[PDB]
Amino acid sequence: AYRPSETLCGGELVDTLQFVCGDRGFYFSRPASRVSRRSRGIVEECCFRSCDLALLETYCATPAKSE
Amino acid sequence: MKSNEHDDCQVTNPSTGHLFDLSSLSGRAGFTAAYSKSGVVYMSICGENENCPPGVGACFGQTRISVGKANKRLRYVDQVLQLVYKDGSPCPSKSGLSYKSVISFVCRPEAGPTNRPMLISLDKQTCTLFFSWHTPLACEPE
Repeated sequence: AYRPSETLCGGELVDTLQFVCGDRGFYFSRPASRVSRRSRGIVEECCFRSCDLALLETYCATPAKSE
Repeated sequence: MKSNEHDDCQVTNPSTGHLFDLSSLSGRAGFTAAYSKSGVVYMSICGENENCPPGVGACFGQTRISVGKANKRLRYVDQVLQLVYKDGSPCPSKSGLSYKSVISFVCRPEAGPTNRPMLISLDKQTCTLFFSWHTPLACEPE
């Protein structure tokens, strides 16, 4: 089986987020916030480059919000 | 007959001659189990599920990622009916890795709320999903 994208921009990206961050919350695209947490991530990275689960998992929503 | 094991989802127990047929649980529609809040997993026993790309035995229904091709390699390992699926889709966690669903059937003669694919855990690094299923169909009466 061969697919044109090893990294399905959109599909694999948002599904992996929703998969393990369904409960935690998933948002790698942040326009703004009064917390100044407006930093988008992984979108262009994991679209064109190969990524590891660590990146997306430790990103998820906010890195220290389960604490 | 040669081997109590068969690549037909049916295994005979060498201790009491109990023939476990898991084809009785087979199906094309399969069974739907809830995983992530906004996601369900499609799973068909010994067959392929039609809700996901042809050949798929296990698949999450959000984007339709395959976590196991519809194989039928059932193994009987110490009262445990193992139905292992492999050759899924490349696991995004590690580029080039593949998903795998391990179906583990356990004897539950009293039946109950355990007669449903119970996700034990997902081995995070190896993209291996473990599934429990407690049913009296998978039991040999001692």
